[PDB]
Amino acid sequence: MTLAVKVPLKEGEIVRRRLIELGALDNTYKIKREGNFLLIPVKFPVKGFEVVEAELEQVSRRPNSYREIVNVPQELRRFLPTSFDIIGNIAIIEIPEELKGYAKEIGRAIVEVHKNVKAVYMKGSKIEGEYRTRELIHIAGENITETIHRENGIRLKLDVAKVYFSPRLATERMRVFKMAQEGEVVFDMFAGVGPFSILLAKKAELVFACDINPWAIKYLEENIKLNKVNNVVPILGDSREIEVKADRIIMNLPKYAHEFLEHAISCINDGGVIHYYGFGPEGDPYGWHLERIRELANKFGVKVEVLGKRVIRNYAPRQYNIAIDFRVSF
Repeated sequence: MTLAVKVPLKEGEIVRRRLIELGALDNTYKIKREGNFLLIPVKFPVKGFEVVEAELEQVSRRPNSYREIVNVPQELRRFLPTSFDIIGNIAIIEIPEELKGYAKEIGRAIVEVHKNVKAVYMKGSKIEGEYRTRELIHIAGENITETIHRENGIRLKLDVAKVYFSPRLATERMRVFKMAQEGEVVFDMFAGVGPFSILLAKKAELVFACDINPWAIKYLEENIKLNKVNNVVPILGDSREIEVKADRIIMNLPKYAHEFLEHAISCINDGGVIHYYGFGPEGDPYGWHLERIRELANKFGVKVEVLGKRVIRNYAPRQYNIAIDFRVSF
């Protein structure tokens, strides 16, 4: 039972509006009915109404996140990773080694509270011999790795096992699409399945989309088809050995982009702007990258100036992922 107010039926909304004004109305229970009078739930007694205790049907908040798992309560804290990526209808979650034990019930939970997901995997390594390689251990749902993710008005066929992809960057992608001007020549140095490249293809005369992985190439071609784009050319190989010219460059490989800056500088016209993605230490994430980039400005004999320095997302530990947008003019 909870608190309520027995107000006649035709007098309902008046009271309701009145209580909304007082700040008494309680969203936690559904209004109950008696033939002559309703019973409006209140979070406290009020001066001008007939307060009654009543057994009221609580309204069930549909669960946000997965608080529906069952496992050891000690690990409940350790075990509930707070973020997981969901691309298309596939969900990928990083489970600690403390709770691999209950992985299946984790997956069973996710697919239950997210209608849209159909399968759930978990990131884990296989050990080849010397090197250790990654793989997605299936924990719940259908036995499918292929999904068509929806991002920015564009659909991306993807094998979430073969080609790498981060949906969190979606926002970031639009941010540069807005900075881009039409008629531009765009060079996606590291294109993936062209989440950047197609979006950008909506506003560019020509665009080259390159990647080292052939699965991302196959899927990029598939997306060129699926999204009705024709100003995109897929390119398999080391981006550095690709001598073309570009009005915009997109270096979305933060781990190593600092290597490719040299060739980035090499492929730019007077107008050209370069978006360069990198990793930086706490308290000076831009410092080194700006040091290197200014030096390169001297080397190649061009003048660079910076339009913006940002953090697209932080690495899980103390590391931060940066995005510099600098325009080069000779």
